Amino acid sequence: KYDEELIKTAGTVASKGRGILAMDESNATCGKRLDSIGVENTEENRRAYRELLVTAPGLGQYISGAILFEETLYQSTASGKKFVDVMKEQNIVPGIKVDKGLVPLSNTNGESWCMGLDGLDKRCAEYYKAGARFAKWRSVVSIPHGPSIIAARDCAYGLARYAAIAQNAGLVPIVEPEVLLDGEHDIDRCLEVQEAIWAETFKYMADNKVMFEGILLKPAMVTPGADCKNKAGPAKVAEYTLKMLRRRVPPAVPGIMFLSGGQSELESTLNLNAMNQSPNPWHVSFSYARALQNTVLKTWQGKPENVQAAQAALLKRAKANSDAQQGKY
Amino acid sequence: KYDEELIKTAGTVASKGRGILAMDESNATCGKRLDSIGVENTEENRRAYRELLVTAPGLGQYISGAILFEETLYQSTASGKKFVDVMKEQNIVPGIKVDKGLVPLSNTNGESWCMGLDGLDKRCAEYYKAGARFAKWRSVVSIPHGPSIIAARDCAYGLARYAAIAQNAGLVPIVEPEVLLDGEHDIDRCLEVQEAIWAETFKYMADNKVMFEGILLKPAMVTPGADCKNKAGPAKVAEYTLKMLRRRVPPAVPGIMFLSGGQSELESTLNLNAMNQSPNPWHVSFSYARALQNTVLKTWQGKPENVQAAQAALLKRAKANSDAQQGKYDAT
Amino acid sequence: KYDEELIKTAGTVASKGRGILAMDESNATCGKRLDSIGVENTEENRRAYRELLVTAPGLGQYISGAILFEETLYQSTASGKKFVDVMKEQNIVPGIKVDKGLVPLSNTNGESWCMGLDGLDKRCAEYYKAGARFAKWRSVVSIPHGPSIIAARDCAYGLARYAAIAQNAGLVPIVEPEVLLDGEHDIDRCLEVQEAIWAETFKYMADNKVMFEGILLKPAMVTPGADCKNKAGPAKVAEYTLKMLRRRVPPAVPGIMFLSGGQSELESTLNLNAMNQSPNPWHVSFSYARALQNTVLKTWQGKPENVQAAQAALLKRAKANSDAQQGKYD
Amino acid sequence: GKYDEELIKTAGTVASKGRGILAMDESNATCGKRLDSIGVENTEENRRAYRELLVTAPGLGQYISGAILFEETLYQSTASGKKFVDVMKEQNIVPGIKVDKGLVPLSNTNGESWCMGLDGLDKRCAEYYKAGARFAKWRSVVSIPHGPSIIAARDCAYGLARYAAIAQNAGLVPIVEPEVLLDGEHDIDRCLEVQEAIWAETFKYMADNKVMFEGILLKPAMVTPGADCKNKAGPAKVAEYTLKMLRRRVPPAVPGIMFLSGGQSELESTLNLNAMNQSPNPWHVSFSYARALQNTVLKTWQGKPENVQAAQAALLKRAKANSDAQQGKYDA
Ligand SMILES: [Cl-]
Repeated sequence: KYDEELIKTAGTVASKGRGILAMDESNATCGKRLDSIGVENTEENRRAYRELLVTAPGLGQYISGAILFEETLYQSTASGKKFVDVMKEQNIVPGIKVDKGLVPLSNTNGESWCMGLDGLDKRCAEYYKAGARFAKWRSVVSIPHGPSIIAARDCAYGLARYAAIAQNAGLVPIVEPEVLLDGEHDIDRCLEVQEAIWAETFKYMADNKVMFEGILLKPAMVTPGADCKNKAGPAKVAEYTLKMLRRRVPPAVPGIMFLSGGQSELESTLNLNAMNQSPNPWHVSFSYARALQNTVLKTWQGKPENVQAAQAALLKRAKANSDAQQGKY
Repeated sequence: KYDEELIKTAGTVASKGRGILAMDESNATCGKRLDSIGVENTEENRRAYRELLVTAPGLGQYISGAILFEETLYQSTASGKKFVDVMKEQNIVPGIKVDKGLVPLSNTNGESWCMGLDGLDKRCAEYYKAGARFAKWRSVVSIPHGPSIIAARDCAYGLARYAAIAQNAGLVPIVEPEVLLDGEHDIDRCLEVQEAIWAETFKYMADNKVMFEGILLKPAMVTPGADCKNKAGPAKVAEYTLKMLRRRVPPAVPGIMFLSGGQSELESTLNLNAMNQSPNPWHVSFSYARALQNTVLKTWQGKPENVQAAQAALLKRAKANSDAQQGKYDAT
Repeated sequence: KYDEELIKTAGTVASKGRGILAMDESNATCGKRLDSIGVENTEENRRAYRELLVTAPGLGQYISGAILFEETLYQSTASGKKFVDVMKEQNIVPGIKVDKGLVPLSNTNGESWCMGLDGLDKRCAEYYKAGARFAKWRSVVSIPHGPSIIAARDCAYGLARYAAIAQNAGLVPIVEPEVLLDGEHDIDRCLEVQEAIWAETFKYMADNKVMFEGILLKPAMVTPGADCKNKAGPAKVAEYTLKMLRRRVPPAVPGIMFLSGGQSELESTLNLNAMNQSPNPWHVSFSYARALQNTVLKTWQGKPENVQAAQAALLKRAKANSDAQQGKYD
Repeated sequence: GKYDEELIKTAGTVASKGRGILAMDESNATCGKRLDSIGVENTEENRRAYRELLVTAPGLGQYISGAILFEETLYQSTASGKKFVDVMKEQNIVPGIKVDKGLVPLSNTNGESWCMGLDGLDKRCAEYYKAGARFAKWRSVVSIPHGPSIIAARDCAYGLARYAAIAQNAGLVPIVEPEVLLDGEHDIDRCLEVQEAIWAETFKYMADNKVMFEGILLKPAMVTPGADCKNKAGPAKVAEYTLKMLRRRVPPAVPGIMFLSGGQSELESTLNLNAMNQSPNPWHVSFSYARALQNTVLKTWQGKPENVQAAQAALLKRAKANSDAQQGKYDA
């Protein structure tokens, strides 16, 4: 039923030279991010900071969509313009986070699972009425923990169950099984684990009859572990990540937007840039949170007189990644 | 952390000549029961009924556990002593339904899945503090619908997830993948579907490292469909059901407490009785709702003068199924 | 060790404007072919007929590989030089059928499974010594039987086992889970069963660490059932087939060479040509047996005087399908 | 024609109280090594004479219910001319046959094996049935030092379950042997975990394949520490761990469980089995030994015809000891 709509949303978000701005922090997380610049965590300050982001001048050139938190999806500018309505003209599609976060998985050794399927069909339905057109759900696997068979299983199984519920409510599911950076593992181990979790996630989605034309992928890049002494330059990170994707994603999938996951901003930019010297079977873009935002918070410093310079910092980094999306950096 | 208590609780519930009184009706559903006897669905009427059940004078000889609704777990008698404190003085284990019900499963043709995992760890911890010691979670499969691959998968997967979450919270999980009566299927088709869903549920439970010595099962018996041509008496249903169990339940599982699911009060007792003519590798007993308490509602009729006769009817139907648990049922 | 050469071979076989000629008939099956044109099934008439195919003068222009039977891989021309050397001179890669055929699967109601894993590692190692560079293994699923869970499972499980064995022996595996035409099923049901069996096959192949850059696919096209009323033009088989391939095959797979399987010598060309109107993420071509061989059989009639006209009949229908690989066919 | 009733009868005959299986299915190469150990030439006649010695031991049938034969021995006769199958029929011993084709490196694993044999297995078992065989054997393995890997464990479970359905359809009761190897330093807990997983997997695939559990036999390794583990395990602990594993994974429909020795002394093999039979079990827990029954026979025979009766006495002494251990009455 939503088939035409889902394919349309996915194509808009998977546009050339455009990526996603992730802004779906919890009220508490946005609070910890606001006190880094000494700003009190009120609903007005969160609303003001979110308005600052969505009204940045030329965002729509480099940002095709924005992942909002539930509170922000209903908020408006001080002018009175609904936030989703401001995004619509910069041709930025409104998305929202729908998972309920990570919880200890029983009978593992410190591994996590992502909850949120209870009531998810109703919640996604209301988010669709409110203007949201794609969803986001993040689950993780830990190489230092294996991952175990059952932890990798629930990450992939939960995602495929979520992808079907999201599409049936009119929301393009973003499928994020994040292979975490934790550990000393080399790039070959992360390639192995990425190939396994994607093969497993895609198998369950096929089982659930998810329409691949109407989904987007948010993977981590194939990189060595955070504590691995053997590092990897942008050329290697590009070669290892592209072969992984070519081995696991069918061409029916329109877009693939990487997470930063603890890289630089420049590393996140060079690595993406090194992947777009050639054509790709799908749109290989970006979907960053801190990588696009940390420049803005410390430039803004809560002072309304620094708003324009902060919104300018947002565009400098959003354009730098759009330059990378086309290899023009 | 709770391993030995789970084993101790499972052995008290799956004890000789005892079974479970399923009392976990919704506020809405318990209202339907009360309307069937012309009693208005108020909180005091529901509380009065639940007090009538758990305060029946001799229930501890035949009932080993009672599945409570979340509201009932915290209620007390009119005299002011707690239900769970009533049950323990009769060596009845308080249990709690912890699932959040059935919901259409996306991209199937009318099939449902059972939700409730979100926050389940915290709810079971609170139910444990309140004195509950076992839990219940009901998922279903429909033979008219197949069931489909992904529907049976989620029935087994969700139950195995729930079983691990409950054991880590200290609640013995009752595992209920009910194969529904609906359809025209014969008893061979029901046995085939039962064997598949139990093989899938036990594989996932093994994967999740569930401790089989601390679980209880609540299957449907192996019967022909509700709308099936040929029918099966107590001896054939006992034969088909025991075959299913012998082929799929490992001996470490201490107890198997069946649901009635749409048979008469008498049929439920006779089927259970026919399964206990010879010893079994596990305790084969009952977990009955509409069977055990149907006669209590009609004897009560909401009238305080009928309280004692309604409790006597409960003990009589409880004593029948306890006799059936030992293959000693005398229907005279 | 064979990683680099497997990638080269898969690219050579997946060249553009080229497909594979399947000539892997058993001695008994090929004898059935010669009896239909009144020819006696001896080893020399089989060798003579296979020489007629391998020695067609232009062949190596529309044909990149040829699937051989185990006997033909070792026999030479009348001159005395090995058939495998003719193929290399024509830039055609020698292939080899490596399965041991279909057998009833236990506890199914009439479903089959494909034998061959026993000794396969040693069998492929010697075929590589004999100059073969790719392999073929055909398993089936039957919509009229479901297919059942365990029947589809073994089809995908065996193919993924074989693919890993063939690669470690140096042969590019051709992966052929054939969804049979049998039954009255429509195109949507064939679409559903095709998507399932390929999801299962690729999952197992991923578990087995099969290198997707060095494999080839031989699927059945997405069509209604042989006994189904609603037909399908080249336009809609093309869009049903390509959407299923795009929903299941990862871009790393170099080539997809289809089987004709009882369509028509005409229809096989129209369908393939319709799938090459636009660029594809992989080389979508043809792997045909009778659609290239049958008019060769009936023109040769076993008489040596018609060798030239029968070899010409081979090339004429080869180019018809090669032009279909380019979307440029009359 | 359907063998369901004969399969059940065979399985119950082979899994009979006080009896176990003599495994004597060594290949010509392997039995040659055995004959060399006592310094005897590996001729076809010496293999036939050693096999005659074992099968013809007087009264062996009181302790041995079945004998796994190699393909060659299944068709051989005594020197006087009586077929070995007829000797075993007079001895009340069921003939069985090894049907797998040995271990082979599994592709893309780091040094792991799989067991081949499915090709032609249906015809082979059909011919073995006509020759008198009534049960079959298939040995697959998993390495703990290698994990085992997911695909190595999968093929072991998957091939066994496929072989079990083929065998039953041909009239042979399948002995299901996924051996967890002794290799490594792993402790008994790691063995337990790997045993539990491979049996959960093997039983799932078999349930999928509609294998009839009433007509199969199991041949597991015991649950013991690895060969190089520094923490050991006496008979009581081996029994506790092994029976827990079986209770948690083997459905009661399975009639018999016949352990391999796989690297234990004769005495510890007997004491381990004896410790598992101090109380009743839901299935017959017995033995399926090769070297633990044969090594003293070869060492006593020495190839010399004058030592035949002393070698047969040696076989009977060991078979009786394990038959006693099966009843728990070895020490007493
Ligand atoms: Cl260890």
